Amino acid sequence: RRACYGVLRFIMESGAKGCEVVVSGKLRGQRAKSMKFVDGLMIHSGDPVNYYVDTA
Amino acid sequence: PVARSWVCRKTYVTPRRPFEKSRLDQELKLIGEYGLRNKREVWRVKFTLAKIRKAARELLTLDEKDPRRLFEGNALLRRLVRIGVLDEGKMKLDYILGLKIEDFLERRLQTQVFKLGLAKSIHHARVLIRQRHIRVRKQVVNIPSFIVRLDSQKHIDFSLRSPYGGGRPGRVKRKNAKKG
Amino acid sequence: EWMPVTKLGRLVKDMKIKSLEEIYLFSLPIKESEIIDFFLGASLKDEVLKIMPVQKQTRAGQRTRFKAFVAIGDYNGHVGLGVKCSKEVATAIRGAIILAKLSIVPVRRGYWGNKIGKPHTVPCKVTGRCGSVLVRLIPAPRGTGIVSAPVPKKLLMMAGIDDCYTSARGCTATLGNFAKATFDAISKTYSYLTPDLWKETVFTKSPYQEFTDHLVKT
Amino acid sequence: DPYEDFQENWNTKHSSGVTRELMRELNGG
Amino acid sequence: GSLARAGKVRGQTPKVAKQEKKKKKTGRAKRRMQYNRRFVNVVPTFGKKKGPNANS
Amino acid sequence: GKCRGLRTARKLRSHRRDQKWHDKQYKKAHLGTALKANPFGGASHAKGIVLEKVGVEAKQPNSAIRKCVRVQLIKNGKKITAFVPNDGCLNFIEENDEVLVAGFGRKGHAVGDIPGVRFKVVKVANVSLLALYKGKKERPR
RNA sequence: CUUUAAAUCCUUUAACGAGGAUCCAUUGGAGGGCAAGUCUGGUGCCAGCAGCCGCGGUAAUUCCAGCUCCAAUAGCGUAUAUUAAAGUUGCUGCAGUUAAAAAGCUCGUAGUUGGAUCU
Repeated sequence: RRACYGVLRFIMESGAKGCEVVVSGKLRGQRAKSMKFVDGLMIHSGDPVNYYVDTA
Repeated sequence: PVARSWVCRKTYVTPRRPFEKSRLDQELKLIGEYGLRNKREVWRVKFTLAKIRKAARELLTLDEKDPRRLFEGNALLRRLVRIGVLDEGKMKLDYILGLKIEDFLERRLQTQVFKLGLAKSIHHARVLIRQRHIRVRKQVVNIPSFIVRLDSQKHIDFSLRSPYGGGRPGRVKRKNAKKG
Repeated sequence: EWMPVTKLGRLVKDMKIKSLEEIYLFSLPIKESEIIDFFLGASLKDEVLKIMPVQKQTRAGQRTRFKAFVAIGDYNGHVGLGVKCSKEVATAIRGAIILAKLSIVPVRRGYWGNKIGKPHTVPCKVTGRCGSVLVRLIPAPRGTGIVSAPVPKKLLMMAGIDDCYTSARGCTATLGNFAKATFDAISKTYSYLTPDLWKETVFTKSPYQEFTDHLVKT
Repeated sequence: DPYEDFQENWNTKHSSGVTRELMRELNGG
Repeated sequence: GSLARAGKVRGQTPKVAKQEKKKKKTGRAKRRMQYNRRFVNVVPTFGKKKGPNANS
Repeated sequence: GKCRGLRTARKLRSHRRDQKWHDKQYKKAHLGTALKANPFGGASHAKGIVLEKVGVEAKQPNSAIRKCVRVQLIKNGKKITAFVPNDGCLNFIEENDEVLVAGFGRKGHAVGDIPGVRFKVVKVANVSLLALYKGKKERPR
């Protein structure tokens, strides 16, 4: 939680119009949940996904 | 039939809730500050304060020209001045309710041996009283919770048979003198 | 940085109102938490009282938010109580501390018997209710402490009441209702007409009327 | 992190323990 | 039910012997020790971890 | 509403002592029919003689076998199933042994998992179970 | 020596009497109520724990143990009676539409309660 918040506050301070960080796995326990650390705007559909949102 | 008295009295009350933080913390600070042994030495001084508050709180419902309030209320303040807890200018019956546990714990013989400088720590006073090194005006006192009255504060000294005040050395110094 | 959006914020930020008691005297609402930070501020202290998970049924499971009950206040002064509910517990705690700063009331403190020194207790017997929880406060002699349950004790200590007898009827296990009933009882200390408040009120100007010429410069 | 361990495990067997630990972190001394 | 398993785990446990340590402390010096641990020279350190016997 | 006169104390004192009887905590301690039904008769402990080791099954959501003991009480001949508490503690008991039995702790009601068992063994053969379990003493024959 | 009928015990004094000052402090506990370890090994809905909620089906914060920590402390657990908590017996001071509960309706003796008014 703290490690995704640090990255998210850095990449929102640096002027990106919005971001979204997801950490999936068994971060605590034996059943494996996910996370969703999101902020700002975020486009999913259409053709501007190719040049406006940068995924990794 | 016997010629015995069975009149006894417990001198402490235990709290209603046993595991309560910041009751535990405050009493541990009062144990460490005054060199006491267990919780029961705080619960004992909490009990004599609760007897003094309660008797003054009864005397505050009678009016100022009551017979019983004027007699028994002046005899309550007299003891609290006498043991040095109250002062002399605060002898209305409403500076009783402003007394605390620490006023009563500052008057033990242990903290007074520490205050006069006959010890060098609050745990050094417990042993120096308990090893019979401390006398009050003539009399060796062997009890650390001996509440020192105001007139007996000027006579607290080092017990003329002791190695500290008197001079005949103890068990250890004489054996080392034998091995000299 | 604070940029005030109300007339009261523009007056407080420009040092034109010298206490919180003017804003209490003219009964005005407070919409910005930085007014309370300006006046009380460095003497305020908060405690989270309960973090409560609540669950809305949806068709894909349960949706979970977390309510936080935050008490706040200045020992000798004022008290607040705020409840915020959110998807994150840190967001709920921060919104609840804002809401607890905005609901800050003054408490009236009186004497039990003789009137010597400073006040210590409740002035009279006040009650306070929130959904089948009554709380009653009773005035107590100098030095008895708060004789009460652990949950209203935090609020009564944060108020500056030093000693008080208490009684609670009702389902006091629901902590939000028990917190919101002792807060209601210590709100009614300053709306109870005792015979010293029988003097006829002498009126003075509202802050909006006294500084109506500085408030057009902005 | 008591925040995350509470927000994850408030539903599990370890709910009472993580609520204890979260109040310990929030209240503090 | 079947009474045949009784004291199964009590007799199955590997017998580890208790390690010899010093005599602890007793009484007033113990209360002084635990007052010195908690109140005087409390550590200016990672607060809110106020959980003595914290493993990790 | 309640009666509220000044000469109404007989209506008040006698309404209460009939209304006291609908209190089941009051009635079970004043009627006398549940102290002749109690196997002890209002004692904290009692002694008996072990008839057999019947082990009884746990209740619904959790499974085990609670090892009990069928006791026949000395002072009135009544029979009793008492629970042998810790592990390996049935292995200190044989048949026809003399057993001090207590209550379980709920004052004549069963304690959760075990069905209909209101007693627990305290001492066997005039030595304590905590003395045998912790190995402080030896089982006397 | 003193005490006592005579003794003891305590008080008072010789001499000996402490360094792991081994001249070792225990009884319950460490999920929440409720102070205090989702440390390590074992067992694997078994043995067992647990007043209550619950724990245990191969990573057990709860069982059996080791360590560590907590509470009271020459004392601490358990069982049962009883009192407070219980405004869950209610005079103070509860309830009665739907949670347990207003008699089918009315008359009526005892009981209980009874309007102003006299210097």
